[PDB]
Amino acid sequence: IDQSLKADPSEVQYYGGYYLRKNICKIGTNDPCDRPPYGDNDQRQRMCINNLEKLNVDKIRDKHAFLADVLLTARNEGERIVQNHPDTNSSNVCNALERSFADIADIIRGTDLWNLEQNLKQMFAKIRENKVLQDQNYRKLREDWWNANRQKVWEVITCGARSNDLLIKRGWRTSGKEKVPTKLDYVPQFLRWLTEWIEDFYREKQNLIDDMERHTSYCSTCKDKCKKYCECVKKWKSEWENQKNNKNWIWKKSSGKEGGLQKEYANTIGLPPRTQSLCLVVCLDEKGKKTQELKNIRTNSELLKEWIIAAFHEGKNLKPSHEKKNDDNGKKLCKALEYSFADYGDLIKGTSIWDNEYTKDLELNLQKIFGKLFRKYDELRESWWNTNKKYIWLAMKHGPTIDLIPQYLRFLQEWVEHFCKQRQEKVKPVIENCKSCECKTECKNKCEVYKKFIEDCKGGDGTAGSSWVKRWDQIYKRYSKYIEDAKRNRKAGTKNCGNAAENKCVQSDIDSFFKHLIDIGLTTPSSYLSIVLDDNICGADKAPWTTYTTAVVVNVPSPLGNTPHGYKYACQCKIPTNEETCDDMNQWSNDNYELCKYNGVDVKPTTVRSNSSKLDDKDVTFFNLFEQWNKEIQYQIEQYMTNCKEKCKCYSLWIEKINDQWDKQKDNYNKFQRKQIYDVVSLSNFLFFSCWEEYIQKYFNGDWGSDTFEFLIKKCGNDSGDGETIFSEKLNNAEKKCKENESTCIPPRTQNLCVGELNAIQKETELLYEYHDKNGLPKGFCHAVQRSFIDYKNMIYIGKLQEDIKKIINAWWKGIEGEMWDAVRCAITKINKKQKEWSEQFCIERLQYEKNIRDAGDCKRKCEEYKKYISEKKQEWDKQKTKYENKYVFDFIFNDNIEYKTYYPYGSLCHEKGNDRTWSKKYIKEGVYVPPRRQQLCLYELFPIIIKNKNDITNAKKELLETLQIVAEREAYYLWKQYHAHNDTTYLAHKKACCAIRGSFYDLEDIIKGNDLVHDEYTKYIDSKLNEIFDSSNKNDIETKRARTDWWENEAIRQLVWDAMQSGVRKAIDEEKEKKKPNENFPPCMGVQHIGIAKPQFIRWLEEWTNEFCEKYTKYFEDMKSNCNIECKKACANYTNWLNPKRIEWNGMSNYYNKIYRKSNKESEDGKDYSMIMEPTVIDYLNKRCNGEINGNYICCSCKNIGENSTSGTVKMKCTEVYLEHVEEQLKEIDNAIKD
Repeated sequence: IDQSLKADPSEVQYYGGYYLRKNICKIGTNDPCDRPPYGDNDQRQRMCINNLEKLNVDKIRDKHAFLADVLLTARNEGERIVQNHPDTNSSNVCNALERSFADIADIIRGTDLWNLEQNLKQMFAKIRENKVLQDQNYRKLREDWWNANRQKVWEVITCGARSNDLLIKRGWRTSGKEKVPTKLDYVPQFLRWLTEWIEDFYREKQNLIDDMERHTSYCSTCKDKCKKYCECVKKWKSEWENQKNNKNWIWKKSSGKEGGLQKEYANTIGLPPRTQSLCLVVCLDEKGKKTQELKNIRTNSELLKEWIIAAFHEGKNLKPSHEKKNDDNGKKLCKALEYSFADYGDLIKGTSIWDNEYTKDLELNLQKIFGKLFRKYDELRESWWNTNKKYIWLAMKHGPTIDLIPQYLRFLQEWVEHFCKQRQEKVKPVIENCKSCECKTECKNKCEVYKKFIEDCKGGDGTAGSSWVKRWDQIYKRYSKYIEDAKRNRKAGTKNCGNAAENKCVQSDIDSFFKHLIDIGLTTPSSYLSIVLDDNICGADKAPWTTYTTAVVVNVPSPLGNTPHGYKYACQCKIPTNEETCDDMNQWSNDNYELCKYNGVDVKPTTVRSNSSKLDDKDVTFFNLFEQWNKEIQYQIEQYMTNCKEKCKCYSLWIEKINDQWDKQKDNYNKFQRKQIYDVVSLSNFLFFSCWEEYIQKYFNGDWGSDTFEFLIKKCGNDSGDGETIFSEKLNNAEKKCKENESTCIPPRTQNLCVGELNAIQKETELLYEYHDKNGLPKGFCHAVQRSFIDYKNMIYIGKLQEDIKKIINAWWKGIEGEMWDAVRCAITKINKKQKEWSEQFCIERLQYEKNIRDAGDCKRKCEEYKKYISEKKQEWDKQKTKYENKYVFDFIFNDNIEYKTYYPYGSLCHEKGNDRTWSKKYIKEGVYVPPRRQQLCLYELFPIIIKNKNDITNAKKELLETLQIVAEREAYYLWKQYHAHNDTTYLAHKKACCAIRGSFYDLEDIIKGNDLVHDEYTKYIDSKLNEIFDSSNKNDIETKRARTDWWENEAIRQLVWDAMQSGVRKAIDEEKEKKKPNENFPPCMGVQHIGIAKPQFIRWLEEWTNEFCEKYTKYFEDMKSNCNIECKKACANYTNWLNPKRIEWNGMSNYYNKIYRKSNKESEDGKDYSMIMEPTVIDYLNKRCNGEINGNYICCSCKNIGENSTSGTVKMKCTEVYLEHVEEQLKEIDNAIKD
């Protein structure tokens, strides 16, 4: 069967993967194919076949690897024949490529006339081992296998060729004047060699007659030389032979005679009618006798004359008859002339994206003309335009301008200008005839006509068949593809001129231009249009292109909206109530349940109904919804307790919404308790547990004293069941928050104070100023008197005075404190007339110690004293950090690891990656959660390196790189030592290990690239110092971030760090002898050195979140299914207590995605580009990513259920009864067995 011969190298996971799918353009036998110009051996048989020459058939995975090897030996010859075939006529480069393809056919099928054949024979023999002898050395097997994979190898040999070709898929002209267009390989190879030879020798004869023109000596030496070889090649005959109409926007592909787009640009941008109606050289009918415009042209002057006269006729065709009285006519005619000039320029240059009946013909004609004119020199055509664009432009303006812009962008600008012309024409009635503040009868239809124009499925009178919205999607798709191609490329940086768009200084190609657009921050078409488009072209309404608008919700830019920006609430003149304004937040909504349903997830009918403890379908659904509601709202209140009048108004409406939602839920739970207990706990005992389990779900992870048990009493319950007042108190606090906002080890000095009696506290502030004095104040004077205030107010060997003052005797103390503040201010004035703290002291002392160390010659003395000082202060900090981190619930300087004391006595060091960490949003600089892998990155050894390089940059690019290598190696080693453990002796273990190591490497790269989203106290200081390392104190955007990116990308470092990662995992593999496991080789998922670009951190964290969520969901679901008495209560409680935080994280990251889904540097709140993200909803994004199997390089997540994350986050029946039994048990525990 044919399907038993067709192969796809994208199938083979790895070689000796998911990269040869749609990206075969750049692709067992480890030997590279190397062996070059065309026609050089005339003094064709020798070709790039070296890869197959050393074919090691032993290490081969079916025929797919063989096809990959053939694809490699075809690509490495196509890319080596495209750039080494001198003809200046792509119709012959095409021929060379097709003849190489035909020679690959012959090599594979064994028909090659001239060690290769043995390897191919054995390969086909082992393929036959895989339909056994149903398709001699397997001649017919070879023929059938070729005829099965004939198309793939052709589209791989034709890749990399210039987007403008003549007979190759990248520009197959029909020449009538998805398949292989040549079908040449079926010709016998002797005939193909004879044709190749005659083409070569006669193109060389043409080159000879050009260089040696017919019109002083040796006027026929080369002619007789060529004739001598023409007689000497007689063996081809008697020797070797015997041995054997107002146009509309097309938007569609070029279907033969009709106009439209060229392929790879079809349905990407529409052709303006002017673009299609452009007068051209061929369309230039001058006189009835066509001879003048026919025949051919001789010199550059004739070509320039044709282009000048065509431009003049275009300008004549581009001016209106009466110009409508020349009032409107003005800048519009000049703009149209500019676009025509640009189109002329890009079609002379040959980088046009539109096609036509005559465009393909004239482009080949221009290639031929430019070849025959500039014989003694692609770049010639662009230079000729850049030199001769002045004359044609001035001819155009008689019927230059900066037009070094990609034709895609100009087409986008013209299409959007037309769209805004129509928009303004149909928005103006709304602006004047209607009004925001005829009240309901005129504005209604004046906005409904606008809606009919906008949501028109036929795309009004601009786009030809799809809605403006759908066509804008095709715009964003193509623009983001351009941006991605510009990002991946490396040879596209600005040219040496010895940011304003420059001609040559700023690099000069499409890729160079898009790299410049990335540099200035325009990575999305909306921002680019907000730049190029002039102000007020879409209406008297200020609807920006960067601000977007909304059973399907479409999120599209403001101009492509159903209603004008601002009139969205005056379309029907609806009440401008603060309610709909506050939407610019919550997500919820008598023997009935007033169910507060999450928008989308409604009531879920339980199907598995068995013997129940009076728990009905509706009761279980309500309990599920209540648990979700009081896990989400109880968190939103604390997350929202932390133009402002509008914010407080919206916030008051928000707290009212939560108040009446809770009022609904109170009655709902009362009904639930009644219907449960009449024939169970209450809100007082549920919300209590719902808080307590937090401490059990965060630091205890599953179930089973002094500074935490009291914290739990003060957090919720107050030693009893008071769930009602736990939540009401925080409701009141949140309610008053914005109203109040709008209303707007002991230190030594504690030893001695102003208690001389045992100027009351006034002599202390004088002696303290005297001590600190040895803006009219020394450094940190206010802090000392502040702590003196704290000590004095806490007061009202030391115990005697507090006891005596207590025997003397708190609003009186408050009055004293106020009078004391007044007296201290008076004391400050009197002094002017005559004219934690331990951390601060330790930091200033350590800075002094660093100065002392750098001031050195007896360096061991000061370093030893520094080390013993740290050792002495360790006891003080041991009792210091806990009391301000355990009571409330830097690290390297007092890291207690032994290996720290071994390697690093200067206050690697990595260790096993504990799996106890969870997802938290801390140190981000909103709504993004840090994965534990990022939280556990090693940066310990980067800290002393940074400290040592104070006021030193010589070692900044030298020592820090070595530290980067060391830390990356240790990170990879420890990740592998913990992820291979996850599944001992399993393939998927090392796959997930590779995924995590790649993620860690990407996060390490982004610590040194742009702004690491996470500002962890290690990376915070690291970036705070290495933005000054690469700084000259000029700027903070181009001086620092661009230089840092150039350091990471172009320096003798990305590859070094990845090689450190590989070396770490190799060390892990070699140290797996105690695991008694095969340490033969390292998994080839780390084999790849170049691993691809890094997508933005939020997207990678989204992928990691999806992977972890789906793996833990499968684990917990299987646990709870296998167990469904203590065996199943644990599974159910674990599932719910893991699902609710994941639902909150899902909602937060979904909101963040919704506000960054297609934004950019100029649009998103952070200066990070998210243009490559292209899906409307996070579910839609993960549906096409987290579906297949993990490969370890590109895919980092696999999931069983993909399109119901929103429903899975809220929901299977008996789980409620076991959860209530668990609640009652944990209650009889925490309320009686721990009470005190």
